[PDB]
Amino acid sequence: DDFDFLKNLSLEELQMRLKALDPMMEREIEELRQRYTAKRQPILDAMDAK
Amino acid sequence: GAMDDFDFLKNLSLEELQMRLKALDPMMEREIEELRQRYTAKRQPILDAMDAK
Repeated sequence: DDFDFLKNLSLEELQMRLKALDPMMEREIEELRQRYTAKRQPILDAMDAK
Repeated sequence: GAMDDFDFLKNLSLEELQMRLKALDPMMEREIEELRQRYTAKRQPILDAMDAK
């Protein structure tokens, strides 16, 4: 925040910026899921290895 | 890394491995919830700018 800059921008530009946050968030969420896949697989494998 | 992690896990009991497994998803979801809140905050100055026109 950042408002002091954003307030000077057109509505179209603000619309574009707000929209850009969605795929950005989704990328972060996917990376998080992938991080947990890396934790989950070896636990499952360890269980199946006994 | 991955090899050291598997080496560690293979020495745990089945009971502790199952506990660790079931703990993963709730933990993941906590992190995702916190993430979504952070983005709510990121949107706010843009939302306010739109509304200050």
